[PDB]
Amino acid sequence: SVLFPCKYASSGCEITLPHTEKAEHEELCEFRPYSCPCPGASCKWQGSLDAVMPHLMHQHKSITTLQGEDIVFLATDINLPGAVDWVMMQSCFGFHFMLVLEKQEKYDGHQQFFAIVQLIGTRKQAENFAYRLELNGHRRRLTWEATPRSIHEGIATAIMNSDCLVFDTSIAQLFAENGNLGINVTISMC
Amino acid sequence: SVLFPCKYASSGCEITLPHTEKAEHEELCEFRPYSCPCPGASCKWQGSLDAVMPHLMHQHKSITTLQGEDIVFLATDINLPGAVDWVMMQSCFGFHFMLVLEKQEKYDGHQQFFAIVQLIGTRKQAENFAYRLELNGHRRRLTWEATPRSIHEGIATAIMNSDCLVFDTSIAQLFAENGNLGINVTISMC
Ligand SMILES: [Zn+2]
Ligand SMILES: [Zn+2]
Ligand SMILES: [Zn+2]
Ligand SMILES: [Zn+2]
Ligand SMILES: [Zn+2]
Ligand SMILES: [Zn+2]
Repeated sequence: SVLFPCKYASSGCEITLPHTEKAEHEELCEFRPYSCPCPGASCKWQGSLDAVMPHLMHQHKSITTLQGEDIVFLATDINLPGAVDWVMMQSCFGFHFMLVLEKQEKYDGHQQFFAIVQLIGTRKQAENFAYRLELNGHRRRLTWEATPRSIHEGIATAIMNSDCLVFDTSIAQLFAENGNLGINVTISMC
Repeated sequence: SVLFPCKYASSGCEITLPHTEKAEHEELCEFRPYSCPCPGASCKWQGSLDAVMPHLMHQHKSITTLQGEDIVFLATDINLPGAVDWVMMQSCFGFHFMLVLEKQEKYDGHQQFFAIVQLIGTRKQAENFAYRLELNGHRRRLTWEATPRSIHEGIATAIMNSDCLVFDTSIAQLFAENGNLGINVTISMC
């Protein structure tokens, strides 16, 4: 009956729990310092939820932004050497959703593409939405529907487990035109 | 004049025309002998369009036949070290559509899956349909929609170019249950 751990009370975590449920509570605690949602270990920034957007606008380059729950993101030069990440912020339902398209080079001889959507918010908040990604081509269509992850959790684990849209260089050429790739992104509430 | 003969003219094409252009007509000839539409290169059977189905029933008992334009194919034992092909025949709209799921590692160590549907008929008849493949899971869906290939063309090219549904062991892990994988297959007339 002794409540004591939780290393986040300082950040406003007015909660006290037993030592048996410490390790688990912390990983998914609400008051755990959010990391920079941008792909890449380049930005070491850390801070609170409400500090995220400001961090992205002021201390990061100009990211493309689109209004609406149904839009089309154009990832240009998907073949360009050096290209590895495409980021776009989607504003709808009073929230901001980050779309990330990552191109990873694999040792076994191929280049994979990972597209996923992250909500600039909490896990319980993310659970209320659903996103759909579409690659539309001539008489062809590749679609991925799933629940957006919260930036708290990150995109890394999901990408590691292929829990997102996964395609590759060859699939990307099938849908691309003039070296550019259009990705339909649709977000909806449950 | 001196008209170049079609090698398949014996079957039923009195359409004898010069080499130059018309020689390319053979590739799209309505009377070319059809090879066995089964995955791989093992079976050397040859024959007319009207003989394909009886051949599959006679030589390939491992085919799972099903009725309807909206079915669910259950590919059992996807993780097994010996699984490589899963074939299912779908009968609808007066035709037969062959679903093939191939497990192959183009890249070393990386097991990938290729799912595609081919019509037992001419490519022109194929042009009149469209198919949809779905991997349905808990709060997630992977869908592929495209035009079915004609058995005359084959599968080899689509798979090499990734013009079909492409996933791997990891992605399968998100959908499979009890070692089995359910694939929704819907066929519709254009
Ligand atoms: Zn806490
Ligand atoms: Zn940052
Ligand atoms: Zn086009
Ligand atoms: Zn001919
Ligand atoms: Zn055969
Ligand atoms: Zn690989």
